[PDB]
Amino acid sequence: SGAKFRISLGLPVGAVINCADNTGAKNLYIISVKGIKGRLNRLPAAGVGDMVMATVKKGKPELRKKVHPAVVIRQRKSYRRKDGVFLYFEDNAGVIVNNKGEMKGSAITGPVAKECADLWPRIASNAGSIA
Amino acid sequence: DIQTERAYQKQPTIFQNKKRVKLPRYYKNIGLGFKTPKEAIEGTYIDKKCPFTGNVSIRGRILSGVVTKMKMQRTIVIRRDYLHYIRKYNRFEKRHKNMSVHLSPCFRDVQIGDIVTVGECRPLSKTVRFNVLKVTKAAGTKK
Amino acid sequence: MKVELCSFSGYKIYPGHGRRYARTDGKVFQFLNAKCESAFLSKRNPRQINWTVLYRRKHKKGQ
Amino acid sequence: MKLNISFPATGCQKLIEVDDERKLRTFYEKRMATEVAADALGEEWKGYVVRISGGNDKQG
RNA sequence: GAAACUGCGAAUGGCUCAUUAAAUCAGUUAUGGUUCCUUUGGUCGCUCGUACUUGGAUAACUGUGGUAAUUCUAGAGCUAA
RNA sequence: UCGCACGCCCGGCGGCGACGACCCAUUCGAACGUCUGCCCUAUCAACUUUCGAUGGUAGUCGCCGUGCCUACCAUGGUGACCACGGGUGACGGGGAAUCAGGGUUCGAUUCCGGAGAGGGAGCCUGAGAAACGGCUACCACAUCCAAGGAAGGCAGCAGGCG
RNA sequence: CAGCAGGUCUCCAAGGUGAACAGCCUCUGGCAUGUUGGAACAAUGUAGGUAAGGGAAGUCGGCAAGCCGGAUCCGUAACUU
Repeated sequence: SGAKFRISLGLPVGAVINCADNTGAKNLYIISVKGIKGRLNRLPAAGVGDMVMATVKKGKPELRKKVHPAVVIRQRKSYRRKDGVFLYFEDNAGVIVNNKGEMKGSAITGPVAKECADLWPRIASNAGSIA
Repeated sequence: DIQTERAYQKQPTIFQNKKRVKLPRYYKNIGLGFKTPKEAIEGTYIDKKCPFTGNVSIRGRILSGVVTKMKMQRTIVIRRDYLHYIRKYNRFEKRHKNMSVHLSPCFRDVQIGDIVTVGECRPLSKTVRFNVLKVTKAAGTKK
Repeated sequence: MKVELCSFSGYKIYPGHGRRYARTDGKVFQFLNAKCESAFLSKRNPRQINWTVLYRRKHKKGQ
Repeated sequence: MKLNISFPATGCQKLIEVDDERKLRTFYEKRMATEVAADALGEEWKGYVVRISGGNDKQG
């Protein structure tokens, strides 16, 4: 039902993004993006609303030293919405999620982009503000 | 000479600005049979925290003490050696509760070792609630 | 078609132009170009900037 | 969109729903206590000057 | 006499001891350095300048409902302190 | 302002109250103050001080007195009569148990005084709250949901889980 | 092997900024830009720079480039001869 409508993506592999939820994690080390086929010497990048593979560097130790799936909810790179507005959220943020789309946490600090809400309806449930 | 502070220094009761042709002074007795010193009347100073020429009254308790420090301006530190009996070990313990009392410059020749009776009043600062009432001379040492 | 007023300068922003900015605590600011964008990100008060509409509402200029 | 009109001289009121955005162009972008020429509301509403006061949204 | 407008109480009581080592707390004291709901004892024609009672607003009620959801709320007609 | 009996003269004079009131005293208090009394620790000996720590002058707030707070003056104030710091399976007291006596241990538990309703921070009304079976935010938790939003604080009464 | 960016021992040393005989600008003094000029501003070059987002994921290797940098007031650990 809901398509992607490709946006500007600027978070490659190796970026550390802050945790905007209540799982106790602080940052998320991006290790790979789920869904990218790849290209020779092209780093897999992620925009807002993509299921991404992350890893906690500092924070709660029971979440560290293992691999967690994540969904990016905020980004620094200005991307173009289909009506023609360029949006950025002064930070790069992501949440810890499983493969089905269920949050480990329960609350979201900061806004969530509009295209992140409709592909992931459960993320929009705990989002305090949209767009 | 005098009135080196920021505002005009005078007793709030007195008034000398009426039309003319020595400054008047107001004082008060303290009660409980303590006399009023001579220089608190004779002098030209003011002090709002003095129980003789200031807006403060001695009430509650009257105790005594011995002076040990005077390195402040217009107040001193006293020593209060009191004995407490211990019911278990039937002997006495040497304890003191030293605290500062406000010494007005009504008294001039105040030395170390002088027994000074002191009176409870309203709190004038963070921890002082006492003023010097009258000063007795030390054991000898007139010179 | 919703033309909407710029957050820093105060000029009307047509739907095809401008830039959208939303800070972390949740409020959204609008910039017509990077000229207005660069000033707001560095804590510049528009009331001290001569060419904005709020300067003219503060100095009672024009009209 | 519904129009809960009211008439203070007699005290009567009725609810009328309008399914045309072209019908409602003269009402849009108006504040509290604004005289709006309601002569475009229909054939039999001629010369009616109505005052807009607002109501509830789609959530209540 | 339902309900509603208006006063008082809901800062009482019950529970627990997380916190706290001259701090709480316990005994003598002072507000001559301040307040005080209610109750009681009093001043309440002391002032020198339409009163046979002034004014206009509302809840309840009639009617429209909006919402998925609430001890949510408004528009029109009022009316009393 | 309202309610109940009801009267005197030839329209004018009077009763019993309720309720709330400008102010002074009463009561319940509240808070500020004095002296005295507290477990252990030197493998805590020097502590504190322009980031008021100690006094004065003059101000602000306050219910008033005060570095409670503000600008300037003095660098003082305390400690071997144990200060400062740390821990305390420490709310304290009246008291309870064992006891010849001397004590020891316990004391959250029906009385008194202090604190609090998960955590601090802030607050209207109300005399009286920084209340929480009152609010405003955040944090941790956490309910419904139609996904737009709303809504909660049993260290109360019973009761349920760990 | 030359009118060769190489090498070759010494005297004097203005003003400003600035700790300084450091770097930069100016005066006295010296010169025509160093074996030639004109026209365009293609690629690839050499020497300088700038880059939205990420920040070493590049590479044998943080190579290169980049960050800090002066002064004043604080403050300054492990170890130790």
